Amino acid sequence: WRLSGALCLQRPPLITKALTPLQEEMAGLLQQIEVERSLYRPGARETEADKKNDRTSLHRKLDRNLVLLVREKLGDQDVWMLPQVEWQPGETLRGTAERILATLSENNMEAKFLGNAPCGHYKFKFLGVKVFFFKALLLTGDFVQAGKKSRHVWASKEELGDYLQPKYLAQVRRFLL
Amino acid sequence: DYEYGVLNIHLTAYDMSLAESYAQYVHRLCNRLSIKVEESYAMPTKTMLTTHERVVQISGLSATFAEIFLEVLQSNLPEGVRLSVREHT
Amino acid sequence: EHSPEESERRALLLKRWALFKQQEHEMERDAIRSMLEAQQEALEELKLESAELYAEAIK
RNA sequence: GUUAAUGUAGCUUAAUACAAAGCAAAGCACUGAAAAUGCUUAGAUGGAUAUCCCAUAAACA
Repeated sequence: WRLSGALCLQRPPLITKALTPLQEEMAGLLQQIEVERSLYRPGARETEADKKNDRTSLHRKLDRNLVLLVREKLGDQDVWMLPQVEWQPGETLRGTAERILATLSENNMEAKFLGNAPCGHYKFKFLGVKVFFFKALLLTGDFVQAGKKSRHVWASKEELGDYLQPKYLAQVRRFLL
Repeated sequence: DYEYGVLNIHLTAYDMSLAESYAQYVHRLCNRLSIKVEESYAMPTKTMLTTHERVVQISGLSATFAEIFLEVLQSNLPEGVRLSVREHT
Repeated sequence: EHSPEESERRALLLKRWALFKQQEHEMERDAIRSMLEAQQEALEELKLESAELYAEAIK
């Protein structure tokens, strides 16, 4: 049996939802009373304005979350996949998960694996093979080599259905937001 | 066998009431999720003006639960409050 | 300082904002349940093919 | 398509009678936290008999 491991990367939404104007003016009012009753170069807000097409770049969106989605090539197959890598039973999922972070993406992204339990598993047959979908949370992401030869795309779920048709790959939404 | 540790969130804001309002608000959001909060400790003034930091104790997280929780927390962040995640001693 | 009319206008929508959050949390809580159930569903899927691999995963 | 799930609101075989109920959950106020307490917020028969059923989602496929 051929073992293939993959990682369902999660990108945090850097920017919070904007408060309503009444909240801002109300914030000003509570700010003023707080003082009375008190007890004892930055990055661009949105870096997508210039690009408009850089799906490869990690910063495809900043207001909302994103999920890495990397075109993958196998010996006998070439399909659009979630970040995937070849792994061995000796390595645990987190160790395989860590390898995906550096092998496929070769970037200084900041990731922590808090939960070893995997979130997704789907089997594709033509030879028996299966895909492991790991889960992790990113505090921040520093993606080097934005314009890679690969077709990696950062989309949480909007493009997941578009690029991943079969239920073995279109059901990744089940554990995604 | 490993489980998410108990991680304190230090809510640092210049204004005490704003931190308290968020501390009450964020904790109430934790109530929606049933997140256990053992204590909410207060740090001393950050003497140099001064700033006020409030701990929101968080115990118990899950792989899917953790990812959504941080996203909700970010959106909840009202204004000029800096979030923080640190493992408890 | 807000006017009394402003407070009344805000009071009406604050109920909607509370309602909007309350509806979201119900969906959010159910969404986590589906995700958690899906995560359990993912746990079962590989167990059939090979339980030994989970031995590393469960750690 | 074969097997099989699964369809009053998070939960309940509460209910089809005189109410679509009870419980869980929710905003704000009250400042150690929690809980309590006051004042407030949103809801279902996705569906039938008097088992199939279409939808949904799985192993077969």
